[PDB]
Amino acid sequence: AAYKLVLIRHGESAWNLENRFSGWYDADLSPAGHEEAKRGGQALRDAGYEFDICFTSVQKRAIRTLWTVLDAIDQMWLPVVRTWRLNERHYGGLTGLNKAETAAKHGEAQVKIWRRSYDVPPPPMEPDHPFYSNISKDRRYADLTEDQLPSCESLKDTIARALPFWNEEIVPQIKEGKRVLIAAHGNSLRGIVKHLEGLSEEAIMELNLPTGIPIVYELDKNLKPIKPMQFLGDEET
Amino acid sequence: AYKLVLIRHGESAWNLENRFSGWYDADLSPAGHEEAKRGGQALRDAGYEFDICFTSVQKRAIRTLWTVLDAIDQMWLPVVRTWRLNERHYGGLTGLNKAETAAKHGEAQVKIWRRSYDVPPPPMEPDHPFYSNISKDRRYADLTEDQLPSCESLKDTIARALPFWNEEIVPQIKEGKRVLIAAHGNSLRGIVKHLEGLSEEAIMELNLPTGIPIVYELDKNLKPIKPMQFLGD
Ligand SMILES: O=C(O)c1cc(-c2ccc(Cl)cc2)cc(NS(=O)(=O)c2ccc(-c3ccccc3)cc2)c1C(=O)O
Ligand SMILES: O=C(O)c1cc(-c2ccc(Cl)cc2)cc(NS(=O)(=O)c2ccc(-c3ccccc3)cc2)c1C(=O)O
Ligand SMILES: [Cl-]
Repeated sequence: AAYKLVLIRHGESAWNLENRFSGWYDADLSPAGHEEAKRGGQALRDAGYEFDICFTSVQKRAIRTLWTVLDAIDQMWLPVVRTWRLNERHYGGLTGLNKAETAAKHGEAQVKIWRRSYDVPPPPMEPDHPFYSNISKDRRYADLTEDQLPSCESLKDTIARALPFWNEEIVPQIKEGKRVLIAAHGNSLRGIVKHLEGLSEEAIMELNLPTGIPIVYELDKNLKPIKPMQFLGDEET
Repeated sequence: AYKLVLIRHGESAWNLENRFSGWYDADLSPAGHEEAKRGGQALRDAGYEFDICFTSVQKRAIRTLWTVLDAIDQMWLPVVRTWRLNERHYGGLTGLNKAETAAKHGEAQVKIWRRSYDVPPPPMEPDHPFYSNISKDRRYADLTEDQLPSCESLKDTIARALPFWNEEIVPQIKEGKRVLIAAHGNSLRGIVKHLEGLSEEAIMELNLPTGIPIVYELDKNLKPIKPMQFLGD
């Protein structure tokens, strides 16, 4: 096909091990998540993949995944572009809570609604939230407008602020012939995949992208996939 | 009072820093990596914050930057890579140790190259083991036939570093952006020479330390207001 696009979802983070909602909280990779990134990079290296430009979020679990991949494929020299628009979904007031704390505070019914809903956000992260200054006052978001800095996000909100970056910054690079690598997060990558495949809300909500595994798209000149997404890695994985 | 920080990478693999590593893309040794860790160490102890980072396209400088960004929890900063901050290109000498260099070219000529601002070493030719490795490397494929060196005098190195400083770095400093530069001995020499208005003799005697943050305080004209300071103990 005319173009080739590679996606990679970061692996396990330190807060995944505590089953805590991270969202915009800047949790690092766990040792196992770092090893996942190494295996994905090895897979790209074995398959001879070459890139011209890389995009990632401003969160270290995705950035470190990208670094590890670039090291594995000996392409540390590539230009890298970081954007808040590829950040993980913002989980609002759930940020920092674990599974038990979330169920205890909100109840089965409410949490079920948040799980399955496309456009119902979780509660807002208010100024007295333990992570409010950690996230909302981080200087990396200093340049965001008031309406851009979320206090919480539904999946629809996340996709809505990721796709502008796709359309305005990534698509031109692809049509320029650049081989793009995107290292990001489950829900921002969901945004890109929904756009690429024209998926419904129900379908995207059921899509669970594997972690640490290069996801390969073969795209025609209008960026329409010519075949299903392919996963890279030894036969078992 | 603008604040500018430079860091020179440390030791590279296989003793290549004592072997004219030049444009060969040598990685850091474990010890050079530890040096970068100590430098980032010191920058975080001092509470330094940056807004934009510049580095070469050589992995020993890039990995030094990565290690620093990791130590100071600023992995999210924008990073700009450019061949114009690469190490001096040592031409045919690249990869030779001092004894092999003297054996092949003679003590007299080597002393001349050592001392001269504007005399390059011999070019890297196809029989050199790094020739295709460097000159056909994809990362330089957009360079024009005049931009891609086969060899460089120190004059050449500084001449192709300063256009990047002037066109890309200076505007950032003038907007108040706090700049970090992770690069190499001779490309950093170019910057230090332009900053301090040093002579050719003086710049050839300047040996910047490795792995140690180098702090400049600049006025509204980007002239230093005091000598460079090192960060640590
Ligand atoms: O022992 C049972 O009777 C039982 C109980 C529950 C249950 C009990 C109390 C609460 Cl507060 C929430 C759920 C869940 C069960 N399994 S579940 O339906 O698939 C299911 C699993 C998980 C969640 C959930 C909700 C919010 C945060 C995280 C997880 C929701 C539903 C079973 C069961 O049948 O084993
Ligand atoms: O992987 C996932 O898709 C997942 C997502 C969420 C989540 C996501 C976003 C928000 Cl805003 C809030 C929550 C939470 C999760 N764990 S759970 O809270 O305990 C939990 C367990 C079971 C149910 C449920 C619902 C309806 C019918 C039967 C069972 C609901 C919740 C999980 C998960 O891993 O199962
Ligand atoms: Cl980077």
